[PDB]
Amino acid sequence: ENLYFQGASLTEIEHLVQSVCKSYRETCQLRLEDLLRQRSNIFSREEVTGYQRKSMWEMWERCAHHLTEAIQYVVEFAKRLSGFMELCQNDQIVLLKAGAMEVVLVRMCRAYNADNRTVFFEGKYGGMELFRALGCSELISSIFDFSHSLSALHFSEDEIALYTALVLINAHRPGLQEKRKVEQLQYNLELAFHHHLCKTHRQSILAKLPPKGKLRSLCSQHVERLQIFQHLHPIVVQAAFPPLYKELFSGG
Amino acid sequence: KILHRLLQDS
Ligand SMILES: NC(=O)N1CCc2cc(Cl)ccc21
Ligand code: NA
Repeated sequence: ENLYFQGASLTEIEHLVQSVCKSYRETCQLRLEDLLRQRSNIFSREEVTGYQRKSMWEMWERCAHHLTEAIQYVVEFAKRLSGFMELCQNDQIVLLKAGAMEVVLVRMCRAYNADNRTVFFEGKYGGMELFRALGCSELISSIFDFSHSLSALHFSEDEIALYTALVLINAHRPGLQEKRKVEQLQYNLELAFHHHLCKTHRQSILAKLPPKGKLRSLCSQHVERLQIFQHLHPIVVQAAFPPLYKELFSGG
Repeated sequence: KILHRLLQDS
């Protein structure tokens, strides 16, 4: 079904590095050059106050829409990833349901300015205080800390491409029917990532990558906070949250 | 419903 479902040669691994990097470059929601250029564009005290005065429901709605927009780009990244479209539909959905948010959390570090602890949001950079109306301070703080930690690694765009391919192609996700096929694709993407690091003298980052369970903890906290919000504003979720967001995080 | 549509949309 795909070359990468079996043992790949060095030259095939080299091709895989190029294919993954190309898939990522074509499916960025935000260009790195744009994010870096916009760093001087920061929300004023007045603008921050405006976001803080928004109702909890209006802020949750906006943030769910922005997350859904990011997730759509991750779905396109998946579709372009060597071997992904050759997996069965059940496995494609299992991997995206479990991994789409994890990939967005990783992609976020590009939009995060470690210099002043701000993130690009609705056209300007703002600190975590911009999100205070959500009423999930702990989760926002944890996501900022995560982006801060990833920012300290100074990832290149190619490293992000290969690392996020692996975040998505995880053979341990519960529910995978063709687990052996996913294990082999994961093995080849792992080789592609480690080969690129070896070639660029960046193998030192391997021991510095987030631990096993860190991305899972942030994803579980998101679902928990959404369930709290849903109990408070059930019709906001039913009437005004994006259908894709609900399919991923509230079981439809 | 959505994920199936996005995956099927070529
Ligand atoms: N850029 C963007 O859409 N972001 C950055 C930070 C952030 C937090 C939440 Cl809750 C939703 C979206 C976003
Ligand atoms: Na960053």
